[PDB]
Amino acid sequence: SGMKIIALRSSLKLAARIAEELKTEPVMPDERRFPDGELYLRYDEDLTGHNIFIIGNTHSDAEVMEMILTLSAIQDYRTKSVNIIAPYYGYARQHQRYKNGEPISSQILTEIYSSYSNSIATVDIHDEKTLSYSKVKFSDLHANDAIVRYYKNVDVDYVVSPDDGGLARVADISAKLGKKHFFIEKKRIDDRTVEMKVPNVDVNGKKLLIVDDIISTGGTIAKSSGLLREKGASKIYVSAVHGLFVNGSENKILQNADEIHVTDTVESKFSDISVYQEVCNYIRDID
Amino acid sequence: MKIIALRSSLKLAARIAEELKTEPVMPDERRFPDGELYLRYDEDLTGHNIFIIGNTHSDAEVMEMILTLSAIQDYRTKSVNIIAPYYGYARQHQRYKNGEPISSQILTEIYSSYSNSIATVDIHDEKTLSYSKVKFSDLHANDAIVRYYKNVDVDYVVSPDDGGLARVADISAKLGKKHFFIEKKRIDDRTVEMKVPNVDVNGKKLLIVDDIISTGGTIAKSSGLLREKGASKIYVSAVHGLFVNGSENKILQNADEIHVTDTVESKFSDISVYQEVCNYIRDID
Ligand SMILES: Nc1ncnc2c1ncn2[C@@H]1O[C@H](COP(=O)(O)OP(=O)(O)O)[C@@H](O)[C@H]1O
Ligand SMILES: Nc1ncnc2c1ncn2[C@@H]1O[C@H](COP(=O)(O)OP(=O)(O)O)[C@@H](O)[C@H]1O
Ligand SMILES: [Mg+2]
Ligand SMILES: [Mg+2]
Repeated sequence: SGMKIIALRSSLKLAARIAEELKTEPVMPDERRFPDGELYLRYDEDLTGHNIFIIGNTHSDAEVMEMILTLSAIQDYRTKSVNIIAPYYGYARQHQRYKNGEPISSQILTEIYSSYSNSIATVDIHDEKTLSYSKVKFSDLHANDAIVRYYKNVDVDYVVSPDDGGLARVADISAKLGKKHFFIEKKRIDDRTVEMKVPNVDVNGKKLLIVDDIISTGGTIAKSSGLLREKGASKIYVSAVHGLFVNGSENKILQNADEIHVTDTVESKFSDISVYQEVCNYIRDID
Repeated sequence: MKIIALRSSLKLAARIAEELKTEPVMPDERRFPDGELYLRYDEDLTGHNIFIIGNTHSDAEVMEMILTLSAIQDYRTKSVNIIAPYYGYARQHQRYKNGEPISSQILTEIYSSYSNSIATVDIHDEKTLSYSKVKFSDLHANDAIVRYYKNVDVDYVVSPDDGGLARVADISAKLGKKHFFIEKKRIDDRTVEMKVPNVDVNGKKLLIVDDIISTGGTIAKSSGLLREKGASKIYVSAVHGLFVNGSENKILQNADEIHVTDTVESKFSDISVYQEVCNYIRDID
């Protein structure tokens, strides 16, 4: 049952929490950039005979290179298995072609990762279609219980999804909190703009928890937050699994919301909700 | 045929397209707000032999190549052929220590999974060709370097290391000149040690040729030792001129002129390899 938890640069915080829970020490590569900007890494730890769990996100160019080179480096050891855990899975928003001649980015990248591993897992992937681009079992873990635990003793009247894709998540979270829920219809206009239709639910004087998978520009949370505030909401909590927080996102959100709490899949000052338990449960099931 | 020009290779790709009597294709390209890469090919690639021209050494170059390999799947093409004038990660072609990646191996496996052929110019070590599932050709800049220097007054062609000896033996012979090589030991990313053979270069004009200039450490050290030995003039050439910060200065302190190819575009790209690449393409279609 020997396991090694590899912590890539993007995921030191979550990887450390996972390793601690599992009573093991995180393995980090010796790593640097050559002068020409190529990536170097090395695993001095003897990975022979162990189930290997590589923890790293896959959205930035550097994250991808670190994952790919890690997948080569560990071939130097006769490992028992190689299991990719990408807490935030990059390119999950480009899961099909929207115009002729576009890449299906999550397809080619998933095919690559699955060619070099025995399993892949992520937390709350943007669209499940991508899971079906993998030749190995690609598991979609869920932050639901961690979010419930954070809000167990927080006063909330409704849990709200900003889109129809998030209906199941919020039905589950509200169920577990003994609260009501509804979802908003969303249409994305461009990288930074969305349009919404909010159902005729009376939220006057009500405390709301909005939950989504990703916060990038904050356009989605900002729009839902603003429209709900217009409707008289008294307090709005915002949570998302993956907090990227680019392009003045924090300000856009807090213009109409009160607090932001995301998980540690992407490490930021808002990472108050750890998904370590969910990832450990998965690891124990494999190891 | 369709010639696709990735961002790293616009100049060489244009010269290639011109020679092959076609107009180059460039993707619409942008970064999403979260830094993810977007690209799109609007030109109908259906039924054509596709030649993707782009280097493969920086993170973005690799991502542009991988995403292009997905994007062109939207068209029913006749063939897909990668031409990476400078092939990234060719210096990590084996494991020097336990637990290192064979970077050139996994990347080559990836590229050869989505193409019918790969080519590069003067790969750093030929072992990497064997990592490919498909025909992987190694093109050569030798004749283009010879053409450039054919009427230049040179006494010796010099290789800074054992690896570049075959190249300089070929270039010198073609130029009717003598040659020798220096033995080199790399100390770290920026430092090498060399032993120059007992060759009389006092008042001699020298052409140093290597495959890659990165930091310029290798050229600087060789140039300096040869200058100490009385060399009167030193030309520096390389196939792939990366010239990372400081390299230009380090080299010009001991050398008189730098001339590299257009595999990597810079102000020193005076020697083009478009002919060699076009010759290769014509064999493919
Ligand atoms: N990382 C990204 N950031 C923003 N938009 C992206 C990203 N990747 C792909 N897209 C684009 O998002 C659009 C699809 O979004 P859509 O499914 O309409 O809304 P949602 O954002 O709810 O998934 C497509 O035009 C696609 O190219
Ligand atoms: N892009 C790169 N830049 C610098 N050094 C690299 C690069 N890729 C690999 N290396 C390292 O170069 C070393 C091998 O160099 P070596 O073959 O001894 O000398 P050289 O290649 O400079 O003639 C190995 O330690 C390898 O890790
Ligand atoms: Mg979508
Ligand atoms: Mg070498």
